[PDB]
Amino acid sequence: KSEVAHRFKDLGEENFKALVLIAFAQYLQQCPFEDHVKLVNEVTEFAKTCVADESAENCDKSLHTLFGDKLCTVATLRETYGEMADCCAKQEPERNECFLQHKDDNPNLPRLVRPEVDVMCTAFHDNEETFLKKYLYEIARRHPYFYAPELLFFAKRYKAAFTECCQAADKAACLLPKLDELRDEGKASSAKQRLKCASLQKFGERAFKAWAVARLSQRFPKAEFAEVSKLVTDLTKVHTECCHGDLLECADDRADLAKYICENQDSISSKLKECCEKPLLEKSHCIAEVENDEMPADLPSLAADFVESKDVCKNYAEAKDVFLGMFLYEYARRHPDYSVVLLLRLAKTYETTLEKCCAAADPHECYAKVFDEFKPLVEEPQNLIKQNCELFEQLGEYKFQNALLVRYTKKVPQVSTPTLVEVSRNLGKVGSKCCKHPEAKRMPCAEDYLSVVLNQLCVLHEKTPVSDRVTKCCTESLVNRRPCFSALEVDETYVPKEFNAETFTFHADICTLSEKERQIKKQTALVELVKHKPKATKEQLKAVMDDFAAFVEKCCKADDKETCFAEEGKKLVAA
Ligand SMILES: N[C@@H](Cc1cc(I)c(Oc2cc(I)c(O)c(I)c2)c(I)c1)C(=O)O
Ligand SMILES: N[C@@H](Cc1cc(I)c(Oc2cc(I)c(O)c(I)c2)c(I)c1)C(=O)O
Ligand SMILES: N[C@@H](Cc1cc(I)c(Oc2cc(I)c(O)c(I)c2)c(I)c1)C(=O)O
Ligand SMILES: N[C@@H](Cc1cc(I)c(Oc2cc(I)c(O)c(I)c2)c(I)c1)C(=O)O
Repeated sequence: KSEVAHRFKDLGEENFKALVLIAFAQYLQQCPFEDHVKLVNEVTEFAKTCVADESAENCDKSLHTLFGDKLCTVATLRETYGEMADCCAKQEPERNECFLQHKDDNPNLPRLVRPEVDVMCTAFHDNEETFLKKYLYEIARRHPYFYAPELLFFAKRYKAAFTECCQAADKAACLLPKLDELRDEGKASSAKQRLKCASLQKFGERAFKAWAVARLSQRFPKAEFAEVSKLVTDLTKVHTECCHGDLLECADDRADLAKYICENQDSISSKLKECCEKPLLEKSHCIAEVENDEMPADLPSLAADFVESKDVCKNYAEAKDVFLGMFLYEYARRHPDYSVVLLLRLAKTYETTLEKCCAAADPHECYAKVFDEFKPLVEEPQNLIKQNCELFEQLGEYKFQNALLVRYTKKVPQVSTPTLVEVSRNLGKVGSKCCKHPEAKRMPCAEDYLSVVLNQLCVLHEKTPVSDRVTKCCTESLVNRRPCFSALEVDETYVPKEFNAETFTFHADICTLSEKERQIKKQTALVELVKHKPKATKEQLKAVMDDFAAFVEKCCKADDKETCFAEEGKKLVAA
C-alpha cells in the first residue's frame, strides 16, 4: 500500500540509508557531502512514520515523487551559458527522465589521492559511521551507473580491511595491498554495468533479453528453455530498475532472484552448491561469477532442427520469437568457446536468411547452406585474438599498450587525448587477462572484454562528439561494434595538428613519478606526436620519443631543474 514502508521493511534500515544515499549522489554528483546526508536522514525519518501507519499523510506517494521533491529543495549552481534543463520545473514521469538525463560520465572532480596511512586509521576510528558513508558518496558521484547492490558488497569489504589492519603492528603493509585491489575490481565492475545500462536505454528491451539468453545458456546448459526464460525475465526487470534510478526496488528484486536460484539448483546448475551457503551480499556476488556447468553428453545436431526439418518456415511464421529464441538457446549451450556478441551475430544472420528464403519457391533449397555463412563470422575473431597474444608475449603490457595506442590514434585522430590514452591502456589489459588461458577460453574472455572497453569509448565521446566515424560505429549495431572498429583504416581527411608546447610545461612532480604515472605521461606525449605528424614512420617515432625522454632525463638532475627545462626546451621548439 505504502511503497516506502514496503522497501523499508524488506531491506532494513541499514541498507535503506545506503541505497538512498547512493541514489541522491548519482543524480547530483556536484552536491556537498554533508548536504546529501541531511536529505537522507529526512527520508529515513519520514519512512518510519509510514511504517507506524500506512494511512499517514504522503505515505501513498511514489518513490519518484518523494525522492524528486527532496532533491528540488537545494541544488543551485552557477553559469548556464544559456543552455541548461530545468528538471525541477517538470512533473513526473518527465522529471525523473530529466534526472537520468543529466548523469555525467566524465565530470571534473578532484582526483582522490590517498592521505597518509596513519591518518585514515585516525579517521576510521573517528566517526566510523561518517567514514563509511564518505566511501559510498565519493564513488557513486564518480560512477553514476554503478550497480547499487554490488556497491554495498564493496562497502563491506572496505570496512573489513579497516577493522583488520588498523589493529596491527605494521599498517601500510597490511592495508594498501588490500585497497588497490578494491579499486581495481571496483573499476572493472563499473564499466561492466555501464554496458548493460547502455544496451537497455539505447537499443531496447529485446536486445538485452537476447544478450542474457545467450549468456545464461552457456552458464546453465543442462537447464530447460522454460527455466532459462523465467531467469532472463526476472533479470531484465532488475537491471531495468537499477539503470533507471529505482535502486530500492532493484536491490529488493535481486535478493528475490538469488533466493529462487538457490532453492532450484537441481534444474539450473550443479555449480551453485557453495555460493548458496554464503551470506546475502556474498551470495548474489558468488552466483554472478560461478563457472560454466558441464555440457550434456550426446545432444542432437543443430542442423536437424533448424535446416533439415520441413517445419522450419512454418515454425518461424507461427511463433518467431519462441523459435528464434530456441535457436539461440540451443546454439549457445553447446558453444562455451564462443563469445556472446559472436553468438548474437549468428542468430541475426539466421533470422535474415529465413525472412528471405521462406517467401520464395522451394525454401528448403534456399536456406540449406546457411551454415556456410557462419564459417567466416567465426574465424575472424579467432585469428584476431591469435596474433595479439603473440604480440603481447613478445612485447609486454606497456609496449603492447603503445602499439594499440598508435593505430587507434590513426583511426580516429579527432578523439581527445585523455580519452584516447585511457581507452588504449584498457585495450592492452586484455593480454594480461586472457592470453594466459588455453587457446579455447581466450575469445569468451577477450571479445566480451573489448565490448566493455569500446562501450567506454562510445559514452565518453557522445558527450562531445568530434569524430564522425566513432559516432557511426557506436550507433549502428551493438553486436558489430568490435568488427566495425577493427576494419577502420588510417584516416586521410584529417589535417595535421598544430604544435602547441603548453602540453610540455614543467611541473615539480615529473621528476618523482611512480612507474604507473611515468607510463601515462609518455603515452600522452606519444598521442600528441602522432596527431602532429600523422605520416611519421614508426622508426621515426621512436627516435623522436627517445630524444625527448633523454631531455627530460638530465634536466631532472640539473642544479636548477626549472631553468633546465625552460632553457633546453626552447632549443627543441626552434630546432
Ligand atoms: N559476462 C556476464 C556473465 C553473466 C551475466 C549475467 I546478466 C548473469 O546473470 C546474473 C545474475 C545475477 I543474481 C546478477 O546479480 C547478475 I550482475 C547477473 C550471470 I550468472 C553471468 C556478466 O557480465 O555478468
Ligand atoms: N603483426 C601483426 C599486426 C597487428 C598489430 C596490432 I596494434 C594488433 O592488435 C590489434 C588489436 C585490435 I582490438 C585491433 O582492432 C587491431 I586492427 C589490431 C594485432 I591483433 C596485429 C600482424 O601481422 O597480424
Ligand atoms: N605539463 C604537465 C607536466 C608534463 C611535463 C612534461 I616535460 C611532459 O613531457 C614528457 C614527455 C616524455 I617522452 C616523458 O617521458 C615525460 I616523464 C614527460 C608531460 I606528457 C607533462 C603539467 O603541467 O602537469
Ligand atoms: N620545431 C618545430 C616544432 C616541433 C617542436 C617539438 I618539442 C617537436 O618534438 C615533439 C616531440 C613530441 I614526444 C611531441 O609530442 C611533440 I607535439 C613534438 C617537434 I616533431 C616539432 C617547428 O619549428 O615547427
